[PDB]
Amino acid sequence: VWVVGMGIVMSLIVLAIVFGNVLVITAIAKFERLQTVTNYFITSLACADLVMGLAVVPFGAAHILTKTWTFGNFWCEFWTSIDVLCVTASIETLCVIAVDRYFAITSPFKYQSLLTKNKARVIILMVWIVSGLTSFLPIQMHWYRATHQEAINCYAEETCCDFFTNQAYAIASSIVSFYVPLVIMVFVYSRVFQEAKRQLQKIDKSEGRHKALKTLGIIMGTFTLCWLPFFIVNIVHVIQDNLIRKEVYILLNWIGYVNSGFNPLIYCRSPDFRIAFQELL
Ligand SMILES: CN[C@@H]1CCc2c(ccc(O)c2O)[C@H]1O
Repeated sequence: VWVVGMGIVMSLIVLAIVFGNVLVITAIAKFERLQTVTNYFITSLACADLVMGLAVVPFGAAHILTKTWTFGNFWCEFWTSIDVLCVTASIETLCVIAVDRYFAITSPFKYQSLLTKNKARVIILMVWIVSGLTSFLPIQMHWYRATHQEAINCYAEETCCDFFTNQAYAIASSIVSFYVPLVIMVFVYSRVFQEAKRQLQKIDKSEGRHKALKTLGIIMGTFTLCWLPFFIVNIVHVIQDNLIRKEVYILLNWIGYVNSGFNPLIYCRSPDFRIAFQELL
């Protein structure tokens, strides 16, 4: 009396994510005015979110709704690697989108030298290859297996499929994928806010007859609320045993996946993007 209802909501999530991603990608592709050296990162983020929505959510929904995996043992390592790759790529793309804006605000005269047409391609290939180095390599070669008697059968059994990681690969992946982008964002956005406050003070002193707080607050809060608890609990259950159950872990993992849907709404707000979206329909 409850399986039917949840499926509708999860399918709506899938539809919203895919619709937003496709709309952003086609808006960037069709119109020449939107092409900019700082818009390639948006394209990469949209592609990563679309890959997440197309190859991550449906399999998880099928696994959750149905009793058993009902697929081969080979596909589980592919699915987990795809999830890890997509999450890491999204996080690092967000970090780059923060870094280039910090460079633009801090030093405007030399902003042209730092970012060029070829630089975006190089940085995107580098960031994606770093994301893929930690996804396929340590999973496809079975470097993350655990020594516990529990889940040894799960590795052996083709029907069972759930995440069980060693002590290293959990903390190492968390450090690589979450904490460094968070620190970089915090520092650069604090500096940007300081510069904006100084400029506002100067103009208010010049003209003898806020607003950035809302933007910075939403930008930081969406990401933090979406991705903070999952990595904390990921660290803790490996640090100590019997700390959590599995249902809470799965629920936090699923609620972390909704971030990719909100990013197109959060990021594209310029009048040019609105005019383009109007021109689509
Ligand atoms: C079960 N899904 C995976 C499992 C572990 C993991 C995820 C995301 C980023 C990481 O760095 C991870 O180690 C999750 O999306």
